Amino acid sequence: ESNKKFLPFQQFGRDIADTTDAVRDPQTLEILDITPCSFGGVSVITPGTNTSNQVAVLYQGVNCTEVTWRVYSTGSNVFQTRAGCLIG
Amino acid sequence: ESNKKFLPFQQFGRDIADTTDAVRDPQTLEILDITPCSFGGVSVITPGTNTSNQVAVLYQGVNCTEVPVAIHADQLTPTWRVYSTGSNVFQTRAGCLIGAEYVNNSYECDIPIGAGICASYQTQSQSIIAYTMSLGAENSVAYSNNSIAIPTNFTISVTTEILPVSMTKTSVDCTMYICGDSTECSNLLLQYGSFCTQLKRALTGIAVEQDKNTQEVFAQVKQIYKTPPIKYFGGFNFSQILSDPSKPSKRSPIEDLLFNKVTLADAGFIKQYGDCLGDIAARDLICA
Amino acid sequence: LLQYGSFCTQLKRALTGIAVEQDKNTQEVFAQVKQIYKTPPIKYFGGFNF
Amino acid sequence: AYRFNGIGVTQNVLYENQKLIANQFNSAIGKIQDSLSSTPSALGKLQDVVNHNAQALNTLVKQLSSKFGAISSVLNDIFSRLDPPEAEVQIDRLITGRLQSLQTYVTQQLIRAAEIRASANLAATKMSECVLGQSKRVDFCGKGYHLMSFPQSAPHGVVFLHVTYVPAQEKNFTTAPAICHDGKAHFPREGVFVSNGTHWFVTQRNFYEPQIITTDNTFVSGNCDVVIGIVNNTVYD
Amino acid sequence: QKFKGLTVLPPLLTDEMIAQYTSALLAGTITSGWTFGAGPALQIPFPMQMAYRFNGIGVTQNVLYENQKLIANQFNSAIGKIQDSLSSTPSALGKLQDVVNHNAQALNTLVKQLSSKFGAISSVLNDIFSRLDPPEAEVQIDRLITGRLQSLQTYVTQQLIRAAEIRASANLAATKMSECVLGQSKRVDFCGKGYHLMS
Ligand SMILES: *[C@@H]1O[C@H](CO)[C@@H](O[C@@H]2O[C@H](CO)[C@@H](O)[C@H](O)[C@H]2NC(C)=O)[C@H](O)[C@H]1NC(C)=O
Ligand SMILES: *[C@@H]1O[C@H](CO)[C@@H](O[C@@H]2O[C@H](CO)[C@@H](O)[C@H](O)[C@H]2NC(C)=O)[C@H](O)[C@H]1NC(C)=O
Ligand SMILES: *[C@@H]1O[C@H](CO)[C@@H](O)[C@H](O)[C@H]1NC(C)=O
Ligand SMILES: *[C@@H]1O[C@H](CO)[C@@H](O)[C@H](O)[C@H]1NC(C)=O
Ligand SMILES: *[C@@H]1O[C@H](CO)[C@@H](O)[C@H](O)[C@H]1NC(C)=O
Ligand SMILES: *[C@@H]1O[C@H](CO)[C@@H](O)[C@H](O)[C@H]1NC(C)=O
Ligand SMILES: *[C@@H]1O[C@H](CO)[C@@H](O)[C@H](O)[C@H]1NC(C)=O
Ligand SMILES: *[C@@H]1O[C@H](CO)[C@@H](O)[C@H](O)[C@H]1NC(C)=O
Ligand SMILES: *[C@@H]1O[C@H](CO)[C@@H](O)[C@H](O)[C@H]1NC(C)=O
Ligand SMILES: *[C@@H]1O[C@H](CO)[C@@H](O)[C@H](O)[C@H]1NC(C)=O
Ligand SMILES: *[C@@H]1O[C@H](CO)[C@@H](O)[C@H](O)[C@H]1NC(C)=O
Repeated sequence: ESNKKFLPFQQFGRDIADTTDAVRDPQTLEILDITPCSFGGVSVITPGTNTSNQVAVLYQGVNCTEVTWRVYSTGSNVFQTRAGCLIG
Repeated sequence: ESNKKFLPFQQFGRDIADTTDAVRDPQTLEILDITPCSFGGVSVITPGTNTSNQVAVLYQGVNCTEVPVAIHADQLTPTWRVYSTGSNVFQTRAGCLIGAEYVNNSYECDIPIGAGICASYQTQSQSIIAYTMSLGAENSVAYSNNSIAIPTNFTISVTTEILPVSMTKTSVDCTMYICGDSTECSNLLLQYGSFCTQLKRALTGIAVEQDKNTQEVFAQVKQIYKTPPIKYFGGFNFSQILSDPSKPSKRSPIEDLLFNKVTLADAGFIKQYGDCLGDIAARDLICA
Repeated sequence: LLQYGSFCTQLKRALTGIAVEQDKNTQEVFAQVKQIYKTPPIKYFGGFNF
Repeated sequence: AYRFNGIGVTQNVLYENQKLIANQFNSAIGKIQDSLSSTPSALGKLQDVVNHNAQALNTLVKQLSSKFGAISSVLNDIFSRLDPPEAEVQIDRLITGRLQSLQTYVTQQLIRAAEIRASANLAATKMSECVLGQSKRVDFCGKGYHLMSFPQSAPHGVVFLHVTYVPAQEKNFTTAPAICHDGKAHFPREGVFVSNGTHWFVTQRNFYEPQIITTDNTFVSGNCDVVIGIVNNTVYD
Repeated sequence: QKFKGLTVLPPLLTDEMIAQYTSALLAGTITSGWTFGAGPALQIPFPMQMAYRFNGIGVTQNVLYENQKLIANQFNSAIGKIQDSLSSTPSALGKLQDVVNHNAQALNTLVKQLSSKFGAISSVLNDIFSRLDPPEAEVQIDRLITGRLQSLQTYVTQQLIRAAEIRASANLAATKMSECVLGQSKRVDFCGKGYHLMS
């Protein structure tokens, strides 16, 4: 849902990079917003393979209350940092 | 008209950059020149718009009597034609300066202009004055072969020095920056080599180097000494530099003053995505 | 050329930065003191020849 | 007292002017604290450090709206309106332009990082010599004869509070390079022979303190007929 | 060069002003020793200042006070021979000559690069527009524009690197001005080869 005040002759919105931000539904003339769904970096923390094979995963800049391998689930080993959320 | 003598039936003439410079007319066998029409840089000298709206114009490498034919006058707007010859014209080695009045005095340099010439905004009726910068106050100590000078009193002074240490650590994602949501673009980009690996390595090196710089500057000692409970040092107090428990982060008052003075425009580090999407009307640069 | 953006202005900004830096270098090297002393009119210094 | 002994001033000067020195130091500290607030453009270095990154990121974001010679700056429109044979020809231009923009950003960042590293090395050297000891280099660790320094943390940098010693209130005297006594020249161990117009005294270098001439503070080393400008007077025992 | 959009700007400080700065530094040194760099300038005779400097290097005052004439003659001979050596050897100002030559050759290369084709059919935009129509004229125009932009970028990058090097050299020169001229240094081989006296 959007609250932008489109004038009657306008039907599109633009950002600094000239990418579409808001849009108006052709059938029901309401205003909507467009935002990409979430993404972020992933880092792996490990000792040398000469020592062990256990690793930890850090999700950078992600609050892990809403966090192809899904093997590293919670496991009661979820900790919150300022740089992300550590798991493992 | 061209005075370059030419071997006969020889038409063209080139320059250093290998471009046409002299031409021969086909009807009348006369040699001409194709020197470009007059041009040059334009610089605007202004104080802040918070103060006034008066400006001065500098014409680089142009003698002051050739400006009207150089800027193609008598066709521009009358506002632009005012900054033509008009009045109050001074000539420097850098070029012609129009709009400022030369002054025989000498002060410190405020706005550099050219070779020894500066400008400022003076009260004289506020106006713009151009002068010659002053090297400093004239002095002359008296030398003698049987005389010496010896001080009888001292002074304790405290100065300030500021030095940068580190910068901001950033990271970039090629696919998101270049292709965005498309996947065919990513498939095409998979054929351009290891540019992304190179950029990632460079940025990672810079990011590690910043932390190395901070450690080198601050982690000199390794024992955390504690301040004595009572503060008496023979009459000196250091309360302005020691920690204040009430103030945030156990910082000193001077440190708090510095941190309030520097406007850190990047709050960041708040793992903001839910609030990033929620408040669209903010148009936050960090979210963008 | 109008369809290329600030790629034609970044160069101007960098060149201006270098130009200002040159004057900063000269000022730091030579403007150590701001008092213009004058040499004595008589030039006898213990037999030294300046 | 050790630090005054470092720059060539005897301990008695501080041991007799302790209260004055303490008051002067306190006043200077208060004055600089007020001056930092008063002056608006003091921390231009750190402010520029912040502004450079802000401007670079803004320029990189703004560059995404260029066409680089194609028909549009949106990939989806090209994909929807053109067949692959021309879509590739239009798209390679955008890809190349964005790659060029990223390369320029990375190179500029590398150069700025080198500059910042040089500044950080200088700051580390100043922390080592100014704070952990007393420096003898001229104009290093402040303007004047160095006494000490203190570090303070700042955003993206550090601030140093140099404490120096400055002479004042000079006075003219008459000097001579040696003193003849019983046909023997006399040079001062540490000091300079000065006269007040009648009586000759030996005083220290950077603080007027007249002392009587005695064998303790002079050594003979030769004869009076060689030195130029020598003056004959009597030395006590 | 100016016909192609490249200009040279004059420096802010002129040669007369730089000479005035140098003369002020020399006069302050001669008439006051190092006192003018730490506070108000205090007068002192030159033989006494030289005695101060022998005391600094670790030689008693009597040595100068008894070999004044010989030391003065030696200094005069050395300062006289410096000019003859500089005039004779025509390779002394190599660093400054290279500083001039680098800029000259960089500008010459940038100017000469304007005659390249970059794979197009010609290096003349007017000829390209006069002989072709837009649909494939734009290809050649884009080729030429990209090549020239690449040339400008290379020039600017090299200029940035050289500016960094020059800044490092200027910082070293400022340090030498502060320590060798306004005082007497104790570092080895910093001021000169041996026990430093003046500069
Ligand atoms: C050396 O300078 C200090 C600082 O000015 C002098 O101390 C001041 O003396 C005047 C005159 O007696 C007083 O009014 C001030 O209160 C003193 N303190 C300050 C901070 O100004 C001191 O007298 C000077 N010494 C000599 C020998 O003149
Ligand atoms: C340390 O010196 C400073 C210099 O004035 C003192 O700071 C203030 O002193 C006034 C004088 O009474 C007090 O009213 C203030 O409360 C002090 N603090 C501030 C933030 O203004 C300080 O009192 C001195 N310390 C001691 C122990 O005397
Ligand atoms: C569009 O058509 C649908 C049915 O096809 C109808 O339910 C809807 O009300 C129509 N909207 C408008 C604006 O005519
Ligand atoms: C993470 O999300 C939870 C629930 O939305 C919230 O309570 C918590 O404050 C968040 N953590 C942050 C913002 O650091
Ligand atoms: C060119 O032709 C015209 C005829 O239109 C003639 O008048 C003129 O003299 C000719 N110029 C020459 C031959 O140089
Ligand atoms: C006046 O302008 C002419 C035009 O080229 C120039 O040649 C001349 O040197 C200028 N005069 C002065 C004094 O600069
Ligand atoms: C000292 O200075 C005076 C005045 O400048 C000069 O006449 C005299 O020759 C100098 N030397 C001596 C030894 O007096
Ligand atoms: C040294 O000073 C004298 C003045 O007595 C002058 O004649 C002479 O030329 C100077 N030395 C040199 C090498 O010029
Ligand atoms: C020393 O004597 C000179 C003589 O001209 C005088 O100008 C100078 O100020 C005197 N120094 C003083 C009074 O401290
Ligand atoms: C110089 O000092 C002597 C000490 O022997 C004293 O008798 C005389 O009054 C002093 N003169 C002046 C002008 O201070
Ligand atoms: C020093 O003593 C000698 C003889 O011992 C005398 O000739 C000379 O005049 C004395 N010095 C002065 C300045 O009078």
